Amino acid sequence: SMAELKQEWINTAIEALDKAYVPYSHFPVGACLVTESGKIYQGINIENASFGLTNCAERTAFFKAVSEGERSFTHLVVAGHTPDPISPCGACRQVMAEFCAPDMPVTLVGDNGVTKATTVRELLPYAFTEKDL
Amino acid sequence: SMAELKQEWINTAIEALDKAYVPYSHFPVGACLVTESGKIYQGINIENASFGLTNCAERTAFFKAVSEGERSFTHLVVAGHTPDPISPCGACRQVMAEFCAPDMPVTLVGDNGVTKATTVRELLPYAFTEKDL
Amino acid sequence: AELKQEWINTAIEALDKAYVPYSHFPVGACLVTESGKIYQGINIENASFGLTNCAERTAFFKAVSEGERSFTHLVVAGHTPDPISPCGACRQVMAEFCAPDMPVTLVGDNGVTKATTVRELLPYAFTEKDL
Amino acid sequence: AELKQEWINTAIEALDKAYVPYSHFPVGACLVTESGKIYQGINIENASFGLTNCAERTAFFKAVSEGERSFTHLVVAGHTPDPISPCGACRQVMAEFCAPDMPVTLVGDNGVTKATTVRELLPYAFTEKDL
Ligand SMILES: O=c1ccn([C@@H]2O[C@H](CO)[C@@H](O)C2(F)F)c(=O)[nH]1
Ligand SMILES: O=c1ccn([C@@H]2O[C@H](CO)[C@@H](O)C2(F)F)c(=O)[nH]1
Ligand SMILES: O=c1ccn([C@@H]2O[C@H](CO)[C@@H](O)C2(F)F)c(=O)[nH]1
Ligand SMILES: O=c1ccn([C@@H]2O[C@H](CO)[C@@H](O)C2(F)F)c(=O)[nH]1
Ligand SMILES: [Zn+2]
Ligand SMILES: [Zn+2]
Ligand SMILES: [Zn+2]
Ligand SMILES: [Zn+2]
Repeated sequence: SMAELKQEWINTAIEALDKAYVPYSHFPVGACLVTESGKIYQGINIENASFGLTNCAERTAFFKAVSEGERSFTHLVVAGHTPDPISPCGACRQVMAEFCAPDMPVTLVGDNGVTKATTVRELLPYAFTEKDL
Repeated sequence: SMAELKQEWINTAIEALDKAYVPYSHFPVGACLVTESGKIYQGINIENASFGLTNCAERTAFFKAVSEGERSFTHLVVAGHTPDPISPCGACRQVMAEFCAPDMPVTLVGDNGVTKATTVRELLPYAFTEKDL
Repeated sequence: AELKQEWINTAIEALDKAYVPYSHFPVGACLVTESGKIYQGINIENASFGLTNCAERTAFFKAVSEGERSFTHLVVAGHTPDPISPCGACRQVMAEFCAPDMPVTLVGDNGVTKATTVRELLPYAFTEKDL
Repeated sequence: AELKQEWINTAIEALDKAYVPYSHFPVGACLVTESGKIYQGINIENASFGLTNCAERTAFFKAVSEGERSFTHLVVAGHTPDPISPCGACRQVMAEFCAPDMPVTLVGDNGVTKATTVRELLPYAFTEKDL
């Protein structure tokens, strides 16, 4: 079922918290990006001594997937060690809008099983696109 | 009046379109960031041969203002040569959320006088903050 | 410095796989670990140009996400008359994860190449030591 | 290379002005134009670390937004035992707007300094030539 699959994706994103490279913030974030073909891509945040070159977990998952030729995504899970479900930052929301349909579901996870259901469009309303370039 | 001030800010953002450094996209964006003290900061997008080091007009305005000690913002105008009012990208929305109140008004401008009224919260719902760091 | 044709092939083959709808300027990377495992990178652009990710960083983000921490070589290729140059942001990510002396091979069109290292590309590198 | 105390003062004074609630690691910059006009930079962090902007880039974004295109010197200061090092991203922005030979002065605590140039900090610099 869709709910049982979502729990395996949640597990993938939560396990990513243990793989994060965060020696400066000590704030791990995990992601599970799911393709239309069923393949999952796990993302971690990856920091840099120069903070601005840090890459978020959500973007790591997209860059992994897109590098393998993936262009059709059906779900994204993001997890954090947070009392409420973790929130993707605006930069990640913009990468999500580049590759995903507006109505693609996004599940946000925090500690102690808390979750929030949303979509790409709800996280980034009136999204900037390539339309006018 | 608030509406007459908003038109001077709109003019500032539109004039910024002529100052943009966009030799690669040729897509200028202008910004007018207004402080509680009445001071305005004009932003332009500034590209780099390595595209990822490009800085948006909205962020240029914030970096100018914050570098002068500004921490209290009351309005942001963003303008583009676009048929509908220009949309700030997610990265800019995240910088807006760092420094602005959720309900701070944002005016988006396109060509031929088209405008859209919104706020920091509406552009970036459920915003990620420093709360859990 | 050792240079395997597989590594060159990995970086050049990536040129056809890049996500570059805005620049049409593909960049390819092959990042090699101590075990010999290879990670291919492509540049991945965004309608907001400043969210673009370079091929070199894509390769590092892939490898680091799989737990790799020991790198022995990086090949970078472009469709360029001289060997392609990694940008400064990529050089800083390379310095995060690689030894100063780790070899780097830069490739352009028609077989032009240039051999260098992490330290030569980023002298007097900024590190975390004073944070 | 000419070095004015005003420029050093501008970069060091910026250390007290930085927006660094996450690292508490301030960086200051003084960017000088041909006309002698100076632009002060600070690093400006973000709760999402990857949206942080460096002091060097803040100075360039300020100057370029005011129409400046001719730069003659960059001073960068940190509270560091050795002169602070610009990160690779900053070096790439410097290469966008500065001559290869434009002088750069790096400053640390207790008056330690190091003189360099844009080209020495970013050898074999990537440019727009093949786009
Ligand atoms: O959307 C987001 C927002 C933040 N993070 C990570 O939080 C830490 C502190 O910023 C950094 O390592 C990070 F990369 F920004 C994500 O992974 N995704
Ligand atoms: O929010 C935004 C989104 C895009 N832009 C600019 O559009 C051009 C094409 O991406 C680039 O120069 C730019 F910087 F990204 C902004 O200025 N602000
Ligand atoms: O070091 C580098 C420098 C540039 N590129 C790519 O060139 C295009 C134009 O900037 C963008 O798509 C890109 F990502 F920045 C790399 O992949 N690596
Ligand atoms: O070149 C550089 C390298 C780092 N910094 C600043 O150091 C802190 C920790 O990375 C961040 O606040 C910062 F912005 F990246 C600069 O200002 N310039
Ligand atoms: Zn993010
Ligand atoms: Zn933006
Ligand atoms: Zn790069
Ligand atoms: Zn920097």
